[PDB]
Amino acid sequence: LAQLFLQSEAAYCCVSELGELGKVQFRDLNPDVNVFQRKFVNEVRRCEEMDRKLRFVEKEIRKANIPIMDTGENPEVPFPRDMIDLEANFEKIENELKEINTNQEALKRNFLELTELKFIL
Amino acid sequence: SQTQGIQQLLQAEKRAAEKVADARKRKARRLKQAKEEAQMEVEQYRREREQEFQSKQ
Amino acid sequence: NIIAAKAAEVRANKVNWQSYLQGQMISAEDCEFIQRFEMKRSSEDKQEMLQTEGSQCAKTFINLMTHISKEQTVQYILTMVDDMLQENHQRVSIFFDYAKRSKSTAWPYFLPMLNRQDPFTVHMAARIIAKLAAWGKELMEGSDLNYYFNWIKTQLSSSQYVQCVAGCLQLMLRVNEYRFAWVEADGVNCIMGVLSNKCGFQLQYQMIFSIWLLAFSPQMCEHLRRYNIIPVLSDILQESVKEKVTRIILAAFRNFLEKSTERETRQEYALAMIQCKVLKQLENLEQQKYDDEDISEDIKFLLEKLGESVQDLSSFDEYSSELKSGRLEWSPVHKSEKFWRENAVRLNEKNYELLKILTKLLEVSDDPQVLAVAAHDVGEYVRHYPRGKRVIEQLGGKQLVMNHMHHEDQQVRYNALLAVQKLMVHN
Amino acid sequence: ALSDADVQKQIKHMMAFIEQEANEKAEEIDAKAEEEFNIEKGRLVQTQRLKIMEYY
Amino acid sequence: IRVWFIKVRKMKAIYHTLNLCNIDVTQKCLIAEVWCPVTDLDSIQFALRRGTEHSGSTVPSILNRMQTNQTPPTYNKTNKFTHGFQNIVDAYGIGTYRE
Repeated sequence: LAQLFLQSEAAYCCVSELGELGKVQFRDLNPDVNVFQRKFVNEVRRCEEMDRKLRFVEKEIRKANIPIMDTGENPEVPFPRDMIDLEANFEKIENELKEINTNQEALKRNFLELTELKFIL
Repeated sequence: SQTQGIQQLLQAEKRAAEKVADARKRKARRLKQAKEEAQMEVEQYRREREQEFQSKQ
Repeated sequence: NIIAAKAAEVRANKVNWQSYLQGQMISAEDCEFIQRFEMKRSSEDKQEMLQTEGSQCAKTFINLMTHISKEQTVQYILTMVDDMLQENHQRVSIFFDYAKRSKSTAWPYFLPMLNRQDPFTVHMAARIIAKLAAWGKELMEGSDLNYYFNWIKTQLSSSQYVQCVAGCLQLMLRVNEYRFAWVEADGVNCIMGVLSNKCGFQLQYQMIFSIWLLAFSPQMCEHLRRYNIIPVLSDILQESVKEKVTRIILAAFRNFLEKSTERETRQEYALAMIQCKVLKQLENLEQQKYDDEDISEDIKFLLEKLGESVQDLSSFDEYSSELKSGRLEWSPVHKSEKFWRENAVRLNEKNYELLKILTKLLEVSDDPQVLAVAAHDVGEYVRHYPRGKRVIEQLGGKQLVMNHMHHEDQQVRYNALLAVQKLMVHN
Repeated sequence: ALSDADVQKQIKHMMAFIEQEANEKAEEIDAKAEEEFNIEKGRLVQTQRLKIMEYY
Repeated sequence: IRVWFIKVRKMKAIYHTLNLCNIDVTQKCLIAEVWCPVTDLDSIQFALRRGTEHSGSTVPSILNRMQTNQTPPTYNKTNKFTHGFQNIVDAYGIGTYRE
């Protein structure tokens, strides 16, 4: 009914606002076009990477047996483009955690052989 | 409404095209224009130094 | 924007020049000549203004602002005639109405003008003074128009008028001579001061485009390179995604850094990379493809050029120089994996003096950051070369490093722990 | 109508864009070609400079 | 991480909705069909006004209302109280618009 016309960035902000509104719905006018040709697949695969790393850190938390709460901070909805850099920082944190885990198991192997040596003498 | 969606495109594309074409054409003429200007200036310099030549002769 | 709106409502309005044909108040002879050169739609009326020689075509309307006391009528007449002269697509293009014998007053005409900016007198003067961009002339009184506070006061401060005047100033800067003159001026300081301060987007685009115009000479670049505003501009780039300032900003980087007066001036590449992480921002721009082929090639040449630049910030000998200078700061050298794996045997420099500098820095370095860099470098030298590990063990650095595993700063705990984690291979 | 006026002010935004890339791209290409032709000016004057120096 | 997760998911959903669009050949501006009950279009326009308000480009935010040969949707929201009954009848099937 309504060919809602919006500038690009204003349309992104309006998408955020309208999803907060929770009353409207959309219709795809280019069904025979995928994200590949829409040039939007790149940020989509970025989001996929962030989701994968979120699941990653979540599962090493689960093996760490930390009782997550996740009770507050619902309506924040941030939208700065530097979120890619923020999740780059998150990637750095989980990266150093990964190397820490691998180093730690290597250290355990070393200490086990070393404990044997201590027992020999 | 729907009419504007093609008219504004026509405006934009035609004007970008003519700007690019004007740039290229002015370059093409300007090269020969500059060769002519350089020849002119150099001939004045030659005439000046020829006046000097006859003076010192 | 109100300038053009006021011009439009003027165009709607009417002034009966025939009733003012008795122009004792208004320049009677030019009022008679209004019959000619009024319909500019046809070029034959351009030939008509050519016939009237300029001296009989609005040269009596020169200094009409003082000749008319009523403000509204002179607003109207000034705006019509100046709109005609402002259009100037192919109407004149030869500064025809300049009165060669009265040429001494052609530029000093703006002295009696540049007053009553509310009736847009200066806002018509802004494009009248375009006898420089596309006309082969030079203003003598560059001080009374540019240094003068016709727009300097409004540069730091209505706002739409400042934007339109900034566009006229872009037109002024088209000439390289007066652009150079303003490079010597401190108005550039005002421009970058307002650039630093948050203001309207349109004005930000105009000022950064003026800065882009600055980058078209190598000697102007030489003078202006000593003002470190490139990191600020990358900051503005990454805090605002609008695709137009980004384009001209990247073009400004292009010309500014590619003028390349010398190697020391290409150190600006290094300064820009180190003082702002433009690499990842440019990579993000690369990821999202544009149809703008121009900015595509722009990102291409910038990425490759900064690539070989960082290759030149990736070398053993510069590291030796920096370490011998008692100076260490996180740089591409400190993350230069080729210097780390390929040139680790070079870290065995004569009498292990490099390792000795590091080893003595393990106790005399009281700066946590330099000490962190040293700890990381030692960590690399141990993860690559195990007999170099045993060399360090002989040097006794492990006792000092143990202390860093428990040296206050939490960045010191981390780097000491990581270096020793490397240290525990074969152990 | 209100919708008609919104259409007209969007059309004003469209025309503002048109004039935006107009002036901006115009001066972009103009300056680039001007200084490129100044380099060409220098080149032609260089060959002329060689001619004058050999002659004199 | 507990809130980083929801933030990233929100961004993913946003770009999913942007998938549902029309890259306008006319302009860098987008266009898209939006279906919603007509009774409360004014609050929708107020949401549009807020969205354009956050951006400084003073976006008009046209709404091109117009009839079309499509199938209207019907979901008439009743309340919490009768959610089970409407759930039952909807489970059996869905009827035409304004029925």
